[PDB]
Amino acid sequence: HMSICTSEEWQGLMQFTLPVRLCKEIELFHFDIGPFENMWPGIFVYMVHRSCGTSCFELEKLCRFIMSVKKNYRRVPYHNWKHAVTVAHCMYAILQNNHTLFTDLERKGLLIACLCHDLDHRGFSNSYLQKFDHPLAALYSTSTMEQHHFSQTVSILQLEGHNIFSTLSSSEYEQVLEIIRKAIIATDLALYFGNRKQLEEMYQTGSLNLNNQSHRDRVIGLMMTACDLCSVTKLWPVTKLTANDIYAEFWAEGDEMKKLGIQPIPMMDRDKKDEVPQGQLGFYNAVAIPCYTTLTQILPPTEPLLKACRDNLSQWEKVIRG
Ligand SMILES: O=C1c2cccc3cccc(c23)C(=O)N1CCc1n[nH]c(=S)n1-c1ccccc1
Ligand SMILES: [Mg+2]
Ligand SMILES: [Zn+2]
Repeated sequence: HMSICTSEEWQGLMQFTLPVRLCKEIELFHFDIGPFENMWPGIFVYMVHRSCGTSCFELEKLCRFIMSVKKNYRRVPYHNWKHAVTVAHCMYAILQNNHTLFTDLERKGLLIACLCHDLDHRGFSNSYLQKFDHPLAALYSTSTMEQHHFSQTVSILQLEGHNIFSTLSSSEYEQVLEIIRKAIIATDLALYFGNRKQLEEMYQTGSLNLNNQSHRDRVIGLMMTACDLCSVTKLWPVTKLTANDIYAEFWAEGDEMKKLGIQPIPMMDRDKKDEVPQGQLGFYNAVAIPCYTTLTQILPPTEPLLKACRDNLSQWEKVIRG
């Protein structure tokens, strides 16, 4: 039950070359992929080749994976193909600015994870699936969709000529799958709040340590959160357009709850558009600012994400003042 990409799709990606005026600007954290839709698969190829190397994966296998991943994202307002690449980009930028801090296997795994991290998203949250006993909620009682997103990733790997990790040893093959499983489960915001508070307490008391494996998972978790909300780190007008995509997805989920007769949460209620500014202002103070605050403390090169998130909070404060 997986959509296989066509032969022309992946062939055309192999022959794609990134224009030189973009080479410079893909390295910048604030980079917006939005205006280059046709170039997204090739932008993921480029980022892989720059981070891990031109001989990292077999180009033929890699272009099948990417284009099959694209075909298994749905046409929903926010959690879609665009989002996957935007998240992969933010990781690339982070990884590029802290390169030798991570392994080849970790660099390999996290970009692959970011591209697959919302595979086959239906536009619905964990709470919606659990409340109306959806089959996927019966299968995965906690972090529902995220487990499915890992399970979808593993299925693409298992397709014919798609397994980019084939050439790793069976030991490294199961290492990088645990990196991918862990990184994709971390994208559930329900986990972020636990993760961040720990890292701050670890940081402030001086006990945070990167050769400590338990801590690598927590730092990778925060990076995966940092990337998943990177729409709040782009230039003001871009961040405002991505916000509309998000609410459109929340409001469709609202409509489904109103059909069954249940008042949704304000964030998912299209009649409470007035409060949205107070909703963003809250999200930045309670989630986003604290996220990049702790990320920049661990990885000082990731500061531009904190700066852009603050600059957008200012804009959200000006919105409320009229
Ligand atoms: O839920 C998300 C959200 C989830 C996942 C990725 C996101 C990326 C960017 C912005 C948002 C999100 C975002 O803005 N909101 C919440 C915004 C919001 N609108 N109304 C209320 S209330 N809130 C809110 C949610 C959490 C904390 C504070 C406010
Ligand atoms: Mg998700
Ligand atoms: Zn996501």
